[PDB]
Amino acid sequence: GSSGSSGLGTLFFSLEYNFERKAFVVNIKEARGLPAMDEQSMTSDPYIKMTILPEKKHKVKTRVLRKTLDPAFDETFTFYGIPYTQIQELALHFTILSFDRFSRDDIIGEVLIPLSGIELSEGKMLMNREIISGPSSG
Repeated sequence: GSSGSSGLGTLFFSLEYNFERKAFVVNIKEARGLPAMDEQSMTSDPYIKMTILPEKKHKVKTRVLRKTLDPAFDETFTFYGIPYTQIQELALHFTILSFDRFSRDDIIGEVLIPLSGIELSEGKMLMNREIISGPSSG
């Protein structure tokens, strides 16, 4: 058992659709307030995992920073085939894990952003999400 543990920073990102080429673009900004994992210099190499839900096909992840509770990947992935109209049936699953050799899977938190309703038509929009202990009563 346990009780007491603050952290789970935030996750910044901006969705974008290559309307020109009718394509999807999921840019992953940076994450602030990342809880340290390594017990060396009070730091870690966290990384946000990208996934196009539900499909979950197009699987991509953002570069794995090196020692930084506030890494900035500001990555971007393109995708073609999306009829756009399906965007409302998509969802970017941002998993805030923590990599540190020895194959370590420490999901700091789980983030989800259902494009179901979102309007990218206008253009690119900035969005943020809070990192908590899974989507369980919150």
